[PDB]
Amino acid sequence: GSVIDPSELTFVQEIGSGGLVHLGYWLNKDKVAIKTIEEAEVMMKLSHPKLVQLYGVCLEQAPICLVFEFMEHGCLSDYLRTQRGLFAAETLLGMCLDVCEGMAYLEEASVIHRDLAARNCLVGENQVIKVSDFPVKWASPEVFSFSRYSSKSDVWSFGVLMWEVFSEGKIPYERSNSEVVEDISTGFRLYKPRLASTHVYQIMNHCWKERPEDRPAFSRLLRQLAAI
Ligand SMILES: Cc1cc(Nc2nn(C3CCOCC3)c(=O)c3cc(CN4CCN(C)CC4)ccc23)[nH]n1
Repeated sequence: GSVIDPSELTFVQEIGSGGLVHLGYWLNKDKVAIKTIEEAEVMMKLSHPKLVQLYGVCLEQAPICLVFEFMEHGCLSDYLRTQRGLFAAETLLGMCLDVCEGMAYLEEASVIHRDLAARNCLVGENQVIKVSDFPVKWASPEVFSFSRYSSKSDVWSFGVLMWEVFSEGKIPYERSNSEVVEDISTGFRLYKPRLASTHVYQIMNHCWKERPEDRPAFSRLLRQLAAI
């Protein structure tokens, strides 16, 4: 079921902190990411090729850990920055499309990410991007002011992620939390990255409408991104 026996796992090496994350092996054969600290039951039901898959929970261990799909190229944020200068626009679009497909699935499943950013996406084989772990610089106005989350607040975050992707891992509003709040509150928006076309930038700006009701749903964004 949802439970992985501790003897089925091998801890190989720490690969980073989220807390602690290890590269491991599952049944001595398969690479997995082991994340040590009923929501988990919901999480396992969330199966999509553009979502990092939760394979199971190891309960008979302290502290308990979660066993995930292993993504060999690490965080999208890191990968964009290290590979900066090597990206064609078409590849960057594909990365946004990947994320949008994962997010459309979550939207349809009534799951709000709440912290969508390039740092929370992972890079796999053939440069596939998957959404993981389902922060004012990614927050919509209604979130940072009133904690009003929805798939539409995730859409705002996705617009910022699009910007991260097309700017090859630049830090958005590279300003304090108070200053970003006051920038966004007054109508300021991230300027267009060089590699983003006029068309891509209008999609971005549609994600950044002040009102959640004026932002497109991920279902609509997916049609728009696929139509390019
Ligand atoms: C859940 C989950 C996490 C993963 N893999 C990796 N996660 N993280 C962080 C993800 C967020 O939590 C902290 C760990 C890394 O940092 C990382 C780093 C590498 C190695 N890099 C990339 C390839 N370069 C050539 C060398 C350096 C490989 C895999 C990963 N799969 N599933």
